[PDB]
Amino acid sequence: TGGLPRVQELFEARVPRGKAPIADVTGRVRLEDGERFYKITIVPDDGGEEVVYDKISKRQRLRVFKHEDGSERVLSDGDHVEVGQQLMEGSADPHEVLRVQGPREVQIHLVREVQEVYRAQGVSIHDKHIEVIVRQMLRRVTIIDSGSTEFLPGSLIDRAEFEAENRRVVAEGGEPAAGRPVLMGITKASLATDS
Repeated sequence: TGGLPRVQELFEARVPRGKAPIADVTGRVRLEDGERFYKITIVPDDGGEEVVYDKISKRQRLRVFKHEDGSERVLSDGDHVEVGQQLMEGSADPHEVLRVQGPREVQIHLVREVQEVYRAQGVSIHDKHIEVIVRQMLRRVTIIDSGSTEFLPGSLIDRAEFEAENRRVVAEGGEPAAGRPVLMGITKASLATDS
């Protein structure tokens, strides 16, 4: 997509249409071409299990990336890629780059992708205006296990309250609760305020 639908799908943090898979583990790519489905097992460079993306239809071209050769290289069996790299052409999924590459790469991705749409048609907005809105999209934590912290495992709570409770409980009884960062839209974040 492009234009206003692209801006909407970027700000509401939903799964894109033309989703492009990203590399899970840094390694050596083993591109086993199929009939109508590219199959690549990307051999790990440490010894881990083969992460395989399957059922990848032939609806789009491959990714033109740059390697040690210093030239625009198409994805062929023999190349080598690092963590967090699109394999085929399209747009990646923010919820996956989040976990793969930490919280900073998500904000980089979002600001860059929002600015490309506005810069294509020649509109100048400072980056400090999109950072204010991206800052509010990453403010909550999802509990995995609560232990004895008075939390329901699976809810969405603020980072400040989460760390305050985790510091209070360990200082007296002793139990750290679990939580991983999450990304929300602008409609689910507004309906979950404290008023």
